[PDB]
Amino acid sequence: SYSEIGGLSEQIRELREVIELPLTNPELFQRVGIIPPKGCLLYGPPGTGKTLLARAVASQLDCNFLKVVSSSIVDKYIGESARLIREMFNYARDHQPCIIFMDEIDAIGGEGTSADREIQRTLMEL
Amino acid sequence: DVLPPEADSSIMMLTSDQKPDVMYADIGGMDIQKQEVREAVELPLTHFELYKQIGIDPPRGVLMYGPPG
Amino acid sequence: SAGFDRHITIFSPEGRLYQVEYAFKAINQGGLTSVAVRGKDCAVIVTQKKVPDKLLDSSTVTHLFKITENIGCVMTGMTADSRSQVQRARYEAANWKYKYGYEIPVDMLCKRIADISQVYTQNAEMRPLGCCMILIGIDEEQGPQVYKCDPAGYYCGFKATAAGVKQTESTSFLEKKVKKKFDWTFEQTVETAITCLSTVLSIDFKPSEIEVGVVTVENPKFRILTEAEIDAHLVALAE
Amino acid sequence: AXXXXXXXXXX
Amino acid sequence: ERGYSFSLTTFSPSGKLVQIEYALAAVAGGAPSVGIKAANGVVLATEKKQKSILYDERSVHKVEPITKHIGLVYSGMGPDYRVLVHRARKLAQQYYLVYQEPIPTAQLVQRVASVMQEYTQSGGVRPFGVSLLICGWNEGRPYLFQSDPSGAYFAWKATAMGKNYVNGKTFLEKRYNEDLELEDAIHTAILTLKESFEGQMTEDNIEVGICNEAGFRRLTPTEVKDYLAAIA
Amino acid sequence: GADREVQRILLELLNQMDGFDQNVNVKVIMATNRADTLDPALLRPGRLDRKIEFPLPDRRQKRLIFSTITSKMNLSEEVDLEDYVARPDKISGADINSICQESGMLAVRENRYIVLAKDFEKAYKTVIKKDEQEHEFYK
Amino acid sequence: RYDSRTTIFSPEGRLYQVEYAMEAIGHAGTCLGILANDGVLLAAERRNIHKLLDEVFFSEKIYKLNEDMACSVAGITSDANVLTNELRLIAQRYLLQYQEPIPCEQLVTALCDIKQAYTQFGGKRPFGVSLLYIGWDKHYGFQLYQSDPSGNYGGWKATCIGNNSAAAVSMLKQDYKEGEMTLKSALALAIKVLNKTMDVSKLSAEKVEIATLTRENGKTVIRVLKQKEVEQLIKKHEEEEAKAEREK
Amino acid sequence: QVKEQSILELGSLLAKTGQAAELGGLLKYVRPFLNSISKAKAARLVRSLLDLFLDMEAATGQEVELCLECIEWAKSEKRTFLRQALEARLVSLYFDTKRYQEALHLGSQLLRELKKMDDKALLVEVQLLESKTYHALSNLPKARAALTSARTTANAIYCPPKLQATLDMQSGIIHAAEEKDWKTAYSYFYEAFEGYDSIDSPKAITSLKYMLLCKIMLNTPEDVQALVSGKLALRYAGRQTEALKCVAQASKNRSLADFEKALTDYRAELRDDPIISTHLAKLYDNLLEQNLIRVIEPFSRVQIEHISSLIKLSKADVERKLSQMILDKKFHGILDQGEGVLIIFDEPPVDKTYEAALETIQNMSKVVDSLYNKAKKL
Ligand SMILES: Nc1ncnc2c1ncn2[C@@H]1O[C@H](COP(=O)(O)OP(=O)(O)O)[C@@H](O)[C@H]1O
Repeated sequence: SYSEIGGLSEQIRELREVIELPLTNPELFQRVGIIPPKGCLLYGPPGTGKTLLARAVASQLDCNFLKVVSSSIVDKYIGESARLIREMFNYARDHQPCIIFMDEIDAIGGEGTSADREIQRTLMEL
Repeated sequence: DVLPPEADSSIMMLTSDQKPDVMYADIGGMDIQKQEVREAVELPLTHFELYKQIGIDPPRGVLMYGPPG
Repeated sequence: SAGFDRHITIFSPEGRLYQVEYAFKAINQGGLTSVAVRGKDCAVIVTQKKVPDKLLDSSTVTHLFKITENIGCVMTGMTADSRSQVQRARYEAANWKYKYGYEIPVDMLCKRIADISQVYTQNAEMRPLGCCMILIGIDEEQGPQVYKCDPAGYYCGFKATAAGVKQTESTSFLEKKVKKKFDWTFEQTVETAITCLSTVLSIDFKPSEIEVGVVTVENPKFRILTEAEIDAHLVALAE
Repeated sequence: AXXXXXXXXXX
Repeated sequence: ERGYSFSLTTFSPSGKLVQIEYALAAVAGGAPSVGIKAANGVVLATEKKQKSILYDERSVHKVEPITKHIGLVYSGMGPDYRVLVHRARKLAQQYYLVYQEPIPTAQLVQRVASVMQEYTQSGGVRPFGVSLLICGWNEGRPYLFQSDPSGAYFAWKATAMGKNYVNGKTFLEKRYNEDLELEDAIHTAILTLKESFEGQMTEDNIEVGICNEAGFRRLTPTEVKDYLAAIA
Repeated sequence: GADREVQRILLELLNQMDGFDQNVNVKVIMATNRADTLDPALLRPGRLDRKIEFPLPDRRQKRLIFSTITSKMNLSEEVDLEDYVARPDKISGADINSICQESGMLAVRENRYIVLAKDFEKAYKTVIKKDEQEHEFYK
Repeated sequence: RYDSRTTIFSPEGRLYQVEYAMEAIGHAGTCLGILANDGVLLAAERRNIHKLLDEVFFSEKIYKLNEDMACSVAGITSDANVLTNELRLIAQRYLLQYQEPIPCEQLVTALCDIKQAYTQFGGKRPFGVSLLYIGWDKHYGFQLYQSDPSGNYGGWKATCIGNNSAAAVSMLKQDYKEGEMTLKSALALAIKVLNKTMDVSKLSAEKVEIATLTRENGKTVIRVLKQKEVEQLIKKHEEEEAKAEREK
Repeated sequence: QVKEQSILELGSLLAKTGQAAELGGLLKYVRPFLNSISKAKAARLVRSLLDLFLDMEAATGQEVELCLECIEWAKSEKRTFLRQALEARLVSLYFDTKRYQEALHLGSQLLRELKKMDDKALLVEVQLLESKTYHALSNLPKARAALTSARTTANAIYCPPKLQATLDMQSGIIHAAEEKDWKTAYSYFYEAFEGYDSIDSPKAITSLKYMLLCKIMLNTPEDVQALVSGKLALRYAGRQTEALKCVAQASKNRSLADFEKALTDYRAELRDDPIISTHLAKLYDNLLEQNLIRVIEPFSRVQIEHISSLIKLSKADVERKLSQMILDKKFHGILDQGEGVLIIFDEPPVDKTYEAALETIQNMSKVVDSLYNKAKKL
């Protein structure tokens, strides 16, 4: 339950907005004519419980949740890193709707080496 | 028997149900750019008689470059 | 975005000195925040004094230092480096007065302090000082003045500034404040600094949880409001 | 660094 | 050139001292300044836009004097500007005490540039990442020089460093007639900045100095406001 | 063995576009955000013939852009889109879609079913203050 | 790879940095000095000739070292200033110490040692500047000296450095003239060589720069011909060019 | 110097007094004075003297004559900058006087010389006058290249705000005559408007009127209300802005009679601006079709008299418009005059089978021929 995460009333309230709304009452977004908002970037000190809030949101909506440890997706061999991201979104098309929770995203988003542009390619794929 | 080949979507050949749904009037402005693209990737398929009437083989590639967004 | 970084003297390809950049991110490692608000004739600096022990000699846990009889400074960032920056400043002013016949205007004291920090950014000898300084002083012909010198040596004249972990909201709060122009009375300024620090953190600000400095045009001397006064001020803020 | 890799085929 | 980018004392295989170039990137990504030499004098402009209202716009001035007849405008790392100016005023001064005449703007840049080149000959000192525009009126002919972090000093008639510099130059070559006068020149200089300054040209947002026959002087907020009002 | 396999891709790209096996009626559209890093062989009139450029919308394309994103949005009659299309800031196309998609999201939060002029200004200051971080010392 | 420091010897014995440096001269402007009795000339190219660029010096590539010594430059701008600064200071010291003009060659050796000395002690970047010297002395009269970034110098009768050095040097050979090198012939060839060496045709007068050194009544006037005379010079070559087409 | 200033003033007051003979005489009298003054000062002086002279409404026929005499006069003294100046104004005068072929020819001469010469500031001005003259001549595909010539040369010059307005207004007319894209037609008008607005020029109103027209023609007669009040439109708010306002409601309410009331209520506001007439007339001539079809949709035979009552148009007006609509294959029907009825009906297909047979017959007709040739071999 949202209640189980503690002291994030405002933050939990916000993340409800962007994530929950387009999935449950799309009419509101299509009534005003704006495409449903998609995506929430939760930044904070490690262990604060970013994942849980992102996990409760799945539990309330009863929508499938896919968790990707973003740092892991950046494997050494070339083009594997873009591919894991590609399979994630391609997996989503098959199973809808799924909160794609990417863990620390600093790795893939945020220069002159073969490997220094593989990070560049993976961002472009994302 | 010679069964019909199968190359419908091997590399994501846009199916009749994957049309992006963005009409030309929906794109805003880009008056000059749209015509240049509309002159190498759209027009030749339809009006190929016009291209061959002037003796120029229709341009085959377009490279849209510019600031992101 | 790590860049060549590992050396302060080697430019990143985009023209960004990453090592200098990391300096500021070291600035908030102190875990505290200081706010300076310039009023009609006063400047008030409020800091966070979070003494995490019953054994700490509370008298010496201060972030506020007195650079000179008319200029007071607060450090936000690494205590060790902030101490050196304080000590280097004091000489810089004393050399200023001894060299030109008058007290160094608060304007330059950040300039010379900034200039010292800037050469540590070129000549890869000294690791940069990881602390921002705020100089407050009643300057003749220019009223109370406030300045904030950063690790890279950038100083500016601030109607109000705050450096620390919650800088973005502290400045946004102040930015909201200064705009609805009002008669910034000494009581108003001291109140404004306390509210700014309070709102960002969401704390009650017990009497001893902060160290508010005050400098006024009427009595151009650096003073640190004694714990009795902050309570009086704090109760005034409530009502 | 970035390493391209070949591959065999266990029949 | 991939591994030779870092050290400023190691030629790349193509004979390219990359580090100087990357420093020039820091200039090409700085506050826009514009310079125009009108047959009556030299006009310089730069945008002094702060990040919030909390700043005191009059605190730090970019368009600055060196002597009574020379001034500077910079587009790059600020603090690296100040170290440049001081060695500029001292150098402008060290010329006066020795020769007793105001330093010709050609010499000052020849020695304000030679100051720059000093830091680009050894490892352990970063290049001065601030291109400089120097205006002066000496020997009855307006002067506008640009000294770079690379140590090369030009003789620009009218240019603009900083963000969106390519566009600024294109506006010049368009609205720059070698036969203007200082009065018209100020309007052109402001307009060149207007092509990039993202906002209203408030009198505490653009700082302009005029290098005329009498000497250089950082325009007071009002007079610019008189100028800015006219242009708008 | 890595920059070599990125180069084996560009060359395989070059060889099919204009190579010994000429194809009939296969047009190639390519989009890039840099336009100079591209290999000179892939910009030579024959493979990528028309190098269309998409420059940041001027004070005019911004108007047309605003009129198409909003012409579906419910705008309260007091929203003069010409008040925001004149501001000199060099907003890009996503930013105009942004300044509009989030503009309505501000209205949606307050449960109001009509985007008001107040939000657009609240929206208009969020999609353009992109410095934020900076560091003040690069200027 | 052994190109990290200017003092590291490659296994074959090549100071790579010096090869990298002197090879760097290629990116620079073209300067040439032709064979000439009773004179010798330098012709440079103003690579950057944009419009908004106010011309204040008129001699961006030709410097006067001593009262009878002129040297061009082809390389780094910053290093060019410091070498031209060190060159003059060396020449004037010789005049002060011996009350006699520095006899050309000892000027090049003085600078060449300074340039070479950088190629020996570590931590100093090899001067990436070659520079033509012309002048006169009481010892051998008009001389031409070609300095290199690697310090090695050498007397020359006609040479070009920088952009398209190969094209200029060969042609200066192809029509190379020995003995019969009067100044007028030198001028015609000098602009003649720049015509093809300089990619942009028409050798527009302002886009070229000729400085000549002559011994007049024992005064050694070092001249930097103004645009007007270049226009007629370009015209003089221009008129001669048309007459050659008659072959067809 | 002192002699230069006064003669500027005398013409202005004289222009106010309209002593064209005195002004024209002054212009010819100031001719020796023009020699006594600088080429730059005289140019703008003669310009202002000529502009002021041509400004006066005393159209006595010497305007073309004087400009020709001014054109020759510059020819003798060799004041090429001025002669390109009088010519530039002369092309402008011709266009306003309806004398087009002459306007194009002289301008075509001006473009011949200007192209190689300097003063690209005049190339855009003259290149525009050809662009707008080519529109009146009805040569639209040649105006599109003409204007893009001014906008392929405007990008390389200063383009003052006044000129930047003209290169727009003429660039919204040419997107309007093509009747293909309006949103682009409207965009240029709005940009054209703001340019004139700033300079406080009288033609900024023509900018606004066309903007409303672009909105009206785009099937959006509701947006007209907004702009007609707007923020920069209130200052201009008058009859002209009201003229388009009444038409807009006419299309929104779709009342051919109402539209006709507007076209008659306001004659010098819609019928005197040919861009507003040609385009608006096409509207009413189209609003009638879309309304005729809606009325006839139910009926299968309706007295031509009755359709007149619904559309609120005279039987003759609907008698014709029906005739052209049937003729042009708009709707499938027929007008019988002896019963005063329009016989609506459905067109049956072209029964492809018979078309494949007729084509096949010719096919086999050709084969039977080739059989002949085999028969000749015997
Ligand atoms: N603020 C919190 N509220 C509730 N549970 C929390 C909180 N912080 C951590 N937890 C606990 O830790 C886990 C969630 O931490 P996690 O979301 O992975 O942290 P982060 O993503 O910030 O690194 C759960 O077991 C949860 O019960």
